[PDB]
Amino acid sequence: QEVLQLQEEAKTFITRENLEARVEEALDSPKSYNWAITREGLVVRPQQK
Amino acid sequence: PRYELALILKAMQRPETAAALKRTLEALMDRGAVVRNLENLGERMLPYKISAHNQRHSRGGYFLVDFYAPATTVESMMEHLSRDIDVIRPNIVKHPLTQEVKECEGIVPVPLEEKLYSTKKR
Amino acid sequence: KNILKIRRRKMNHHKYRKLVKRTRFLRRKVREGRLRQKQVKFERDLKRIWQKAGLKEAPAGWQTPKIYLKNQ
Amino acid sequence: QDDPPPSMLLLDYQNVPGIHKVDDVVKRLLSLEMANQKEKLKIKKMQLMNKVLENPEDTSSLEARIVALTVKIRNYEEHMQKHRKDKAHKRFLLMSIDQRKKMLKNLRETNYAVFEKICKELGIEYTFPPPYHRKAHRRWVTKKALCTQVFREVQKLKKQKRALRAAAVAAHKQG
RNA sequence: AGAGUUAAAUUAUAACUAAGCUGUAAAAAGCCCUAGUUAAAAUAAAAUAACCCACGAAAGUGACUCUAAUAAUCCUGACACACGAUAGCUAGGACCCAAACUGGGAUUAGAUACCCCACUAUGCCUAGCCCUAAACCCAAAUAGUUACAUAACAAAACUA
Ligand SMILES: [Mg+2]
Ligand SMILES: [Mg+2]
Ligand SMILES: [Mg+2]
Ligand SMILES: [Mg+2]
Ligand SMILES: [Mg+2]
Ligand SMILES: [Mg+2]
Ligand SMILES: [Mg+2]
Ligand SMILES: [Mg+2]
Ligand SMILES: [Mg+2]
Ligand SMILES: [Mg+2]
Ligand SMILES: [Mg+2]
Ligand SMILES: [Mg+2]
Ligand SMILES: [Mg+2]
Ligand SMILES: [Mg+2]
Ligand SMILES: [Mg+2]
Ligand SMILES: [Mg+2]
Repeated sequence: QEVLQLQEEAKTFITRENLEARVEEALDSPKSYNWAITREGLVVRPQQK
Repeated sequence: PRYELALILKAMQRPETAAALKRTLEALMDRGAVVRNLENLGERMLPYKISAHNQRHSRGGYFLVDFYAPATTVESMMEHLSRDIDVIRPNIVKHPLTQEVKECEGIVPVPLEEKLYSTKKR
Repeated sequence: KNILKIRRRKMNHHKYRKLVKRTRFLRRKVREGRLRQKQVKFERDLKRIWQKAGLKEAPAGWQTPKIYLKNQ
Repeated sequence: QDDPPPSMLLLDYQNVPGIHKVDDVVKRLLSLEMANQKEKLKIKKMQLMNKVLENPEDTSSLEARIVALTVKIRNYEEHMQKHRKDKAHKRFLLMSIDQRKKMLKNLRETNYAVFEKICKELGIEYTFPPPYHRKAHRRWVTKKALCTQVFREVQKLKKQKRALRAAAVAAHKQG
């Protein structure tokens, strides 16, 4: 399973060709790692702003 | 994903940023690394003022680079990012997705401790 | 309680250290003397050995190093 | 020194089917190339336990333990060559060496054929402990050196005296 | 153990502004090349988390990152082997701040002290020594039991 999984993920890695495209791609798409918790044990996410 | 590169870049325009990211990743692939992904956490005001390369910096761009690399080479990449004048501050952490979460089964309550003293009648 | 014992030793030690300070170069002299003596008794022990083995001179190339008189 | 080649494809992924059909990149991520040091130790351990042993399946056997411990020891050696002043690992090394040796002295007393083989294969050399551990100090070292030189002189002189005796008595007996 | 890094302080050093600043139970001496604010390398030391109790054989270890890594299919065992807080020694480098010593100021009958100010060896790094601590949890290691059973106090009593 691990080898197959990595076999899949490898399609997506950054290479000498993808460099130009991928970089310009990532410069377009900001991501957040941010989220908060509630006293209940619940996750709260910011993107609803 | 094996290592995580936390890059804080000097805040600049589009092309120059793109250039810095490109040359950085290239250096990574030359130290033998395989780069999985490139993430952009945006540009913000830095939490405190960061002094690097005879500049006192206020804002910065934030990036993550997940990559696999031979253990030997972290020192090398580190050296390289050190002397790049476009990097506000570099760091390389073991990728947080390698460590996996064990299960808090819960909080085992601890009883008050007993027999700390003898049965003497004062 | 127990300190009375400690106190005693404490005093003893102090008084003795004091004394080593006063008596110092006297002590130096006596220890250097004992070291010479030691070296000598050692040489005699060796000489005694090669003689009781019937030899006249010490065996070829034997210098009998100075171990105790070794420079501080 | 041995060389578990960079491309060697770590222990756990060696026997999974059709591995060799996978593209260069994944093969590369499963290599000893991207590996830890601990993976190179796993490999080294397997390889040694295959060269040296008889039944690589028994972890329990004395011989097996000796091989394993020997891998660990060679590893501390490497580490100690890089860090001279780490006293903690010096401890592990000296200690773990004593354990090896204890086990060897236990093989030699039980299965000798195997012990013989192991010592040959791992290049370990088994020395008997001395009787009397005493610190050789300046006085004793010197005196003993003297006593040995004295002895060598004396018996050489008895040899010369017997040469003179033989020559004299022979040249007398002839005429 | 290595290598890399630095948030809060602190300081060289300028720029303004003020005549004082520092210091005590209270003063004096010191400093005014001082003080407050604004800027700042190096050095050293690691708030909070910790009401946690982990790692290491012990001494010890609680800023961050990576590399290497924590003997034994696990009984006891030296005078043998390898370590070992602080202080101290040798050599080279560092020096913010602390500080034995010493010099000033008080205090006092005296004050070679406690209190105030300066400053040094030293605390730091590299390399080598030194091998000592109330190195004490004053409770040896390894297996066990809670039976019999209170000198006192303390951390209950005991077997092999
Ligand atoms: Mg007395
Ligand atoms: Mg300076
Ligand atoms: Mg005055
Ligand atoms: Mg801290
Ligand atoms: Mg263990
Ligand atoms: Mg033992
Ligand atoms: Mg010491
Ligand atoms: Mg020292
Ligand atoms: Mg010095
Ligand atoms: Mg100084
Ligand atoms: Mg001071
Ligand atoms: Mg005085
Ligand atoms: Mg060092
Ligand atoms: Mg202690
Ligand atoms: Mg004791
Ligand atoms: Mg014991």
